[PDB]
Amino acid sequence: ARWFPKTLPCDVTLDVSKNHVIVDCTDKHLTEIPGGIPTNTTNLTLTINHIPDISPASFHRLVHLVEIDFRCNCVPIRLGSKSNMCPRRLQIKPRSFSGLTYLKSLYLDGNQLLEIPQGLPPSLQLLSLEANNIFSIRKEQLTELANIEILYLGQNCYYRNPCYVSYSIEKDAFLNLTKLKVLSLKDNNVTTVPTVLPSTLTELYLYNNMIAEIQEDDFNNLNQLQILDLSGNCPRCYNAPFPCTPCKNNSPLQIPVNAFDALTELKVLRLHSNSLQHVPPRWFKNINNLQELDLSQNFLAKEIGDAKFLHFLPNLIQLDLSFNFELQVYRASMNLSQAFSSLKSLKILRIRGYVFKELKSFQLSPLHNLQNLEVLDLGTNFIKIANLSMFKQFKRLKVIDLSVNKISPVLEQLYYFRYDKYARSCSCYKYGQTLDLSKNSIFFIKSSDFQHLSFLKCLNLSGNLISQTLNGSEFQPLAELRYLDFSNNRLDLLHSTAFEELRKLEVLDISSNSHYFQSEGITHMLNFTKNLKVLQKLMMNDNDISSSTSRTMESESLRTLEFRGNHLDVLWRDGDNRYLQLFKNLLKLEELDISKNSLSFLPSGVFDGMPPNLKNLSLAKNGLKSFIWEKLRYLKNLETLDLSHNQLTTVPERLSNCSRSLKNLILKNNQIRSLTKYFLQDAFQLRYLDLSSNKIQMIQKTSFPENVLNNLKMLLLHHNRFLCTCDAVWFVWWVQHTEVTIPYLATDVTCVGPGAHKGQSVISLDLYTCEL
Amino acid sequence: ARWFPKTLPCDVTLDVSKNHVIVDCTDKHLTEIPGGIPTNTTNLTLTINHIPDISPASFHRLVHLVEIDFRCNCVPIRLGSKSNMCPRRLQIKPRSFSGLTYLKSLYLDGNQLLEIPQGLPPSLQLLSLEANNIFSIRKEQLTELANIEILYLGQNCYYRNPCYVSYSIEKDAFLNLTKLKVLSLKDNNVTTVPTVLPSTLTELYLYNNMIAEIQEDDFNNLNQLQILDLSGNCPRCYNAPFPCTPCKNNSPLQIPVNAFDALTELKVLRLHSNSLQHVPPRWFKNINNLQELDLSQNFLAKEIGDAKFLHFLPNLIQLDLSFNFELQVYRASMNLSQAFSSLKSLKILRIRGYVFKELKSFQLSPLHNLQNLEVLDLGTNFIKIANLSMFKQFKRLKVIDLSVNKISPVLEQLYYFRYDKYARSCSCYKYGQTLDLSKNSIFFIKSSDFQHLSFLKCLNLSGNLISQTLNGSEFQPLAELRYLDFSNNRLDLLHSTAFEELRKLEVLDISSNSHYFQSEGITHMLNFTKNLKVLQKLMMNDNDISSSTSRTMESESLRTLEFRGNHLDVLWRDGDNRYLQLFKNLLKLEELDISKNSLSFLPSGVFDGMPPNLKNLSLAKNGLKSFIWEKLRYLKNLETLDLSHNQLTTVPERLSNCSRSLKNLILKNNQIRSLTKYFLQDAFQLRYLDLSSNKIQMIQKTSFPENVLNNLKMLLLHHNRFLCTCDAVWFVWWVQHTEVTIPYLATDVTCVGPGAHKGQSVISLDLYTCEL
Ligand SMILES: *[C@@H]1O[C@H](CO)[C@@H](O[C@@H]2O[C@H](CO)[C@@H](O)[C@H](O)[C@H]2NC(C)=O)[C@H](O)[C@H]1NC(C)=O
Ligand SMILES: *[C@@H]1O[C@H](CO)[C@@H](O[C@@H]2O[C@H](CO)[C@@H](O)[C@H](O)[C@H]2NC(C)=O)[C@H](O)[C@H]1NC(C)=O
Ligand SMILES: *[C@@H]1O[C@H](CO)[C@@H](O[C@@H]2O[C@H](CO)[C@@H](O)[C@H](O)[C@H]2NC(C)=O)[C@H](O)[C@H]1NC(C)=O
Ligand SMILES: CCOCc1nc2c(N)nc3ccccc3c2n1CC(C)(C)O
Ligand SMILES: CCOCc1nc2c(N)nc3ccccc3c2n1CC(C)(C)O
Ligand SMILES: *[C@@H]1O[C@H](CO)[C@@H](O)[C@H](O)[C@H]1NC(C)=O
Ligand SMILES: *[C@@H]1O[C@H](CO)[C@@H](O)[C@H](O)[C@H]1NC(C)=O
Ligand SMILES: *[C@@H]1O[C@H](CO)[C@@H](O)[C@H](O)[C@H]1NC(C)=O
Ligand SMILES: *[C@@H]1O[C@H](CO)[C@@H](O)[C@H](O)[C@H]1NC(C)=O
Ligand SMILES: *[C@@H]1O[C@H](CO)[C@@H](O)[C@H](O)[C@H]1NC(C)=O
Ligand SMILES: *[C@@H]1O[C@H](CO)[C@@H](O)[C@H](O)[C@H]1NC(C)=O
Ligand SMILES: *[C@@H]1O[C@H](CO)[C@@H](O)[C@H](O)[C@H]1NC(C)=O
Ligand SMILES: *[C@@H]1O[C@H](CO)[C@@H](O)[C@H](O)[C@H]1NC(C)=O
Ligand SMILES: *[C@@H]1O[C@H](CO)[C@@H](O)[C@H](O)[C@H]1NC(C)=O
Ligand SMILES: *[C@@H]1O[C@H](CO)[C@@H](O)[C@H](O)[C@H]1NC(C)=O
Ligand SMILES: *[C@@H]1O[C@H](CO)[C@@H](O)[C@H](O)[C@H]1NC(C)=O
Ligand SMILES: *[C@@H]1O[C@H](CO)[C@@H](O)[C@H](O)[C@H]1NC(C)=O
Repeated sequence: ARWFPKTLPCDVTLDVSKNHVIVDCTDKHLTEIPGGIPTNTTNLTLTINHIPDISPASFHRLVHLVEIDFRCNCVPIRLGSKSNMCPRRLQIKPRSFSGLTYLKSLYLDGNQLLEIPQGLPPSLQLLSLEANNIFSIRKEQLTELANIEILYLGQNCYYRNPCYVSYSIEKDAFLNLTKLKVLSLKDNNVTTVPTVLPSTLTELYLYNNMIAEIQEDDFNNLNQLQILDLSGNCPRCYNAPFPCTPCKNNSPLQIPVNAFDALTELKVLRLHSNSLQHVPPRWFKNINNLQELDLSQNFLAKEIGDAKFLHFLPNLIQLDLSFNFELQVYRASMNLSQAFSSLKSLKILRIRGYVFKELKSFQLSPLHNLQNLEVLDLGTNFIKIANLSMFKQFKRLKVIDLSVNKISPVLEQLYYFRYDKYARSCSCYKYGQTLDLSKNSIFFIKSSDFQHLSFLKCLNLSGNLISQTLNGSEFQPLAELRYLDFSNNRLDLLHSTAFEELRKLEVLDISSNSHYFQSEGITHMLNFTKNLKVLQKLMMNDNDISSSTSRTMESESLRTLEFRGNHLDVLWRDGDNRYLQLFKNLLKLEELDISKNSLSFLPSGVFDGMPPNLKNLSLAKNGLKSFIWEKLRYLKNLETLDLSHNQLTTVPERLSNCSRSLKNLILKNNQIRSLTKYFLQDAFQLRYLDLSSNKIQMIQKTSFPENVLNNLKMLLLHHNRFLCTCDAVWFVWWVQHTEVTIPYLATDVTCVGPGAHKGQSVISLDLYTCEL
Repeated sequence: ARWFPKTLPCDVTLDVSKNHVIVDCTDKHLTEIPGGIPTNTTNLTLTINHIPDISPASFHRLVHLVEIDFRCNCVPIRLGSKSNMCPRRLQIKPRSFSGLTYLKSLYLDGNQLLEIPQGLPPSLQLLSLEANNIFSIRKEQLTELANIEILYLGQNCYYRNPCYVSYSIEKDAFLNLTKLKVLSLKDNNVTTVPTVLPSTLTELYLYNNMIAEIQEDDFNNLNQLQILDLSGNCPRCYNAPFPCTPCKNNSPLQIPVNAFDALTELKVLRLHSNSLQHVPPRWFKNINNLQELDLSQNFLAKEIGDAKFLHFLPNLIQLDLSFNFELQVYRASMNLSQAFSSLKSLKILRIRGYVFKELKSFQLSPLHNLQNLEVLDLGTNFIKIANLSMFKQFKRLKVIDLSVNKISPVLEQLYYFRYDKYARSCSCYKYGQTLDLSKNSIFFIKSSDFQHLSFLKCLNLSGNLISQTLNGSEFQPLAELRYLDFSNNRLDLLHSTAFEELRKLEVLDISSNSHYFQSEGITHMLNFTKNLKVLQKLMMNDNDISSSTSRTMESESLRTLEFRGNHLDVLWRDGDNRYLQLFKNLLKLEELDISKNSLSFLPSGVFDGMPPNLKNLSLAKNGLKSFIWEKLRYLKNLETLDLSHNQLTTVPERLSNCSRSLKNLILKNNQIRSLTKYFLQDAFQLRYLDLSSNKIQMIQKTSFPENVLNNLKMLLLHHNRFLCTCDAVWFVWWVQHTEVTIPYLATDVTCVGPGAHKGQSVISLDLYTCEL
């Protein structure tokens, strides 16, 4: 019990080690900077509110600020919400920041500013002005930034935030910023590389602009540069998901053979979507240290068969040559130059979108002696034919990616095609060697398909066309396999011996194999688990399972079963007792997800039929309208119960008399109108309680004893129907004074009434008239 | 417009032609019979309420009743709701019905009654007592029913409603019911056919019981019998979705060879799930008239190859032999006896679940000269091989059904396996010859697959594995095809010539082909419609479409496009204008469904890009948060606008000023809190307005002018947040007195407040204190 309730609508955190006082008002529907921000505040975040102006009054007392993050209070129209459009650009009055003598970082992105704010203090190292309307950079406006190290100025002139002219940078605008390390002028309608830049630069971002030519002297003095990105100048526009204008005459970005001669420290060079047709070896004459080269989205199909430049790249770790195919050509095979065999240090090679019919072992020979190679990505190639046995020569790899091909007998889903993959907003690999054949056209498998692949630890066959009864013979070579992803196929579980040859299998995913489960009368052996002696996790979600020939699933090893998106309602049809012990003999089961099974009620017998060590149970999203809480007594190890998104109207009379073990109880999104008188009495093991999005009007102390409440890690109460009368005096006082974490106090823990108090936050509620 | 507002919570309808006054109180959450039921009431329905008793008071004034339907006021526990269980059986006091001199039909199903109710009037023709607890029938209890024609007594003793003993029927119980035509004793735990039954019977239902044997004289005197159902006596229990006990020693229902000799009028004989191994021809010696025979779910696999009995069935119209397979046998081929060729009158033949590998032309030769044959169903057979050309000999058929097989180069989904398909609760065929290959394993198609099939009007390929670029060559022989269902495949629309060879195609479904639309960078030609010159309807739902190589779809014929479940939000990304005319050149488009496209706002240009004759537009389920109503002015022929299930908060100031053509406006399930002052002023075209499930508090007269309300066919206002204060005087009076059709007045047009009035129906609201 606090003496001084916190009324500030911001989260406040103390890191006493670094003398930091962190005040986070992100997304609090503020129209002004709140009063009462601590005087010792060092980090203030006001991102995503609607504060229309800054003034000397804004940060007057806050002389210790090292960081102000004031992003996105007035976002450009095409980037922002159309339902609450910002009426007018952010107004910054003079002298708003000059008193902030300690200020090291100022983020003003996304405020529709017209100029670089002046009057900035000389302590400043980082200034961020992305997604404003600043499209002319003048030396005079940069004087104030003598000590600046990091300067983000991109996204001020592009299709989502147009300025309708070419960007302008004055000659030498940046040269006297003698500490400047990082400069980003991406997405800006820039026409030439600005010169001369300070020789202190380590990173220069010039991507997504209109630079048609690099001058031979553009990067001459940049002997500390580590990252250079020039991508998206003369873009390759085929199937671009954004408005795309190529350089005329089908020209590439014109880079002189000596343009990079000064860049002795360069580790990263990105030349994505520059419409390049050749890669001159001479580019790399004085760069020995290069680690990452991106040449995706050019027209380098022919060059890949020649590629003399690779002889200059013995320290390269990553090479990307994806999407270099020649339009309207479907090549017979892949032609990799012998020069690839020079890439001594290569760990990652990506060649998506080369677009060819047949992959053959001899085509990968240039890679045979790359000892460090960990990832080979040949996805999205429309490969029809590939003998998988070729990968016996690639046992050292971590991931072989043939995803999205047409074979028959982790990068973001948008990655190569998106406009700016580093734009800022307001998995089985860890098991060992992985062969990813997801999203192919495999319709039938047999043992011989996997000959010589016994070293594989993860096989991903998700999203193939496999419509086959498995009998234990199809995967015989895969003696080491620990993870099989068989999701999104048409498994037919006619035989209980399915998968038994995978003797080291720990995780099996057969989710989204609903096809044979959808048609009446068909045999399904759900007892196939018995044979899998180290199986830890089974996923069988979204299989629409409503019938089973076997009555029990069996396993001595299984710990986790996901059974979401089935029809246990039909299996457990009231009057039919036959499947009430379906999961009972999964003796080591700790986690069971039976959400989304249309269970509007639970027949008696379900809880008695649960296996004895069940710890985490989800019954979410079932339309459940009633629930006999007493039956939780059968679940002696139960720690997490998820009943979210149902239609429950009551809680147990005594949660302690239903379950002694329960730590996490999730009742969000139900129809609960009141709590029982002694609901939480003596529930000392309770740690997490979600009652949000219900219809609760009143809570009294008997239901919510203080010796239970003060031990919760989290208590969620938001989006209820609290009635703020004199009867609510205890709850209101308790909420205002507690240290228990209750999220959304500042925003969605609100009185609905009476009258005067409607829409008011309970945190701000003054009930003195109740005590007169 | 009314002087006497209707307060009765039942719908009341007049059919003056048959002198009927129909009062329907179905599902009105009634706990008593309401007062004020009209004295002239002829049909009274009180089904699905919680009225706990009937007495002389119940129907006292209602002397003209011809029908009382009082079903399901206390349903058996396993059949009923578990959230509102019925506490005690319905109580009927003496003399409750004897005054109802005209009563012809009494339904008392599903009330947990213990006996046949006595004191019934002699006018009664139909009595229904299904799903009660009456399991002993005595002659004495039936004397009141001298005039009874129809008697339903089933579902009184079975697994969903157990009685724990065998059913008992006294000897000759029914014999003196000399007008009895229809008797149903299904689902009753009956052990013998009751005898002697009255010779006036036309239909006898004895299915789902424990009859082990028919005696030779059980049906001797039933010379008027038309329908006999003995199914589910000695059931075939393999994969039964209900608890199933077979007769011992695998015995069939034992039927003597002469058991049916008296049944000269018999038209329908159902012997489903009787575990039959033979069908003696002698059964049918004296039945010439038989039209329908069901022999599904027996063990007749061998008999189908012999089938001498078919020689006695020259008038049979329908024959069902589905699910006769031998357990654990997968036959090479199907062996139909030559005797099938004697089925001169046959229209429908179903043989699902025979379970065989290969279908060959010669196997169907016994059917070649059945001239009347219209439907051939060989679904659910696990057929792997079938030359589709064989169906050139079957051009006279209406439907050829090979659904749910494994072929590679309309009955309810539960039908053959369900317990009782006639249990009572409380498509392209019309285009002509149909070949249904849905739910097969076809992975690649070519022209020659359809050789000799040019007569087909509808082809169903839904749910195959077709992952192929189509180029206009794959369907060349299908010259007459009007409907292609290509849904649930993996169409790759690389070429705009896809489907062009289907020159007569009127409807194309390519819904749920999302696979190639889900991976970035892939080419997709949505302009493939240009070539299809009679195409009327295109469905491309749930394709996840977020990119297109072509900018415009084109067609001179298309009238209906379904484009639901895509990502128009990504295609029309704010700042990208390229796809704003995607639909503009569908010049004859009248119907466009762009629901479920994540459209949280509509970019400007969308409405100007719509084609000119658009009449019906759905933007439902988009998360729409704002809407510029004025843009509706571009849609000059707009008649239906569906904006349901969005997050709109306001209506236009003047709908008339946004659209002159709009007739139907659907705003249900939005967040509207108030209407604009003059919302409907001069909206003379408006005919239908749905404002249900919003948050409206008050409506005043200005918003709703009488000269618009007078032309409304329907105005939906239920599930709002009406505040019943003195400011609501107009709305409350208007609702009570209007003739405009407003559904759910009895149930869901309710005050939320203030206090006293909470949960009260507005129809019942008395505001006299406002006028004092
Ligand atoms: C508070 O503000 C300071 C100043 O911007 C932040 O300091 C940065 O912290 C990380 C450590 O995780 C470093 O790698 C950066 O280089 C630091 N920058 C400077 C300029 O000191 C600090 O992280 C902020 N803390 C918050 C918001 O919690
Ligand atoms: C990028 O700069 C160009 C000019 O280099 C802008 O193009 C001009 O736009 C105006 C108004 O749209 C036209 O009337 C001029 O004719 C254009 N000039 C040229 C030379 O193209 C372009 O809009 C700028 N891009 C962005 C996104 O703001
Ligand atoms: C159908 O009738 C049989 C009796 O013919 C019922 O089975 C008996 O049930 C009692 C109580 O469960 C048992 O003690 C007897 O052993 C059973 N007898 C036999 C012969 O099986 C059965 O309960 C009835 N079915 C239903 C659905 O009520
Ligand atoms: C009407 C079918 O009844 C059971 C059944 N289930 C399957 C099944 N899940 N898959 C099958 C695959 C090939 C052949 C037969 C079957 C099969 N069958 C047929 C059977 C002979 C029993 O295997
Ligand atoms: C990275 C791929 O970009 C374009 C494309 N789209 C498809 C497509 N939808 N399907 C294909 C099928 C076979 C071979 C090539 C393609 C193909 N291709 C390759 C192309 C050469 C244009 O045909
Ligand atoms: C591979 O590519 C190079 C292009 O420089 C070409 O000279 C060579 O003939 C090609 N080999 C094959 C097998 O196509
Ligand atoms: C696949 O490659 C292996 C050699 O690693 C060989 O045994 C096998 O015969 C090849 N398969 C086919 C189908 O050519
Ligand atoms: C397998 O590939 C699919 C589809 O590409 C992906 O979503 C899935 O997570 C992968 N599976 C595993 C286990 O990594
Ligand atoms: C499993 O199927 C394969 C053919 O795909 C066959 O070789 C084998 O005999 C089958 N195994 C058993 C145990 O029946
Ligand atoms: C699985 O299902 C049933 C018993 O419930 C039986 O037909 C089959 O032999 C069983 N197989 C295993 C591995 O338990
Ligand atoms: C009214 O009851 C009579 C007699 O049962 C019946 O024939 C008629 O269909 C009923 N009408 C309606 C509308 O339910
Ligand atoms: C098919 O079936 C019957 C078995 O009932 C057998 O007598 C007959 O010879 C078989 N005929 C053919 C053509 O296989
Ligand atoms: C299918 O049968 C037809 C005769 O109707 C014949 O032309 C064709 O050869 C058969 N096709 C195949 C692939 O066997
Ligand atoms: C085609 O078959 C599927 C069932 O497999 C069914 O859902 C669909 O409605 C049928 N299509 C048509 C046009 O009848
Ligand atoms: C279309 O595809 C078929 C078979 O794949 C082939 O016969 C034909 O060459 C193709 N037509 C065109 C115009 O490419
Ligand atoms: C479809 O789209 C592209 C232009 O994006 C064009 O090449 C192609 O010929 C068009 N086809 C038709 C049938 O209009
Ligand atoms: C909307 O109302 C104004 C004022 O009456 C009128 O001038 C304007 O033309 C109207 N527009 C339409 C489309 O009716």
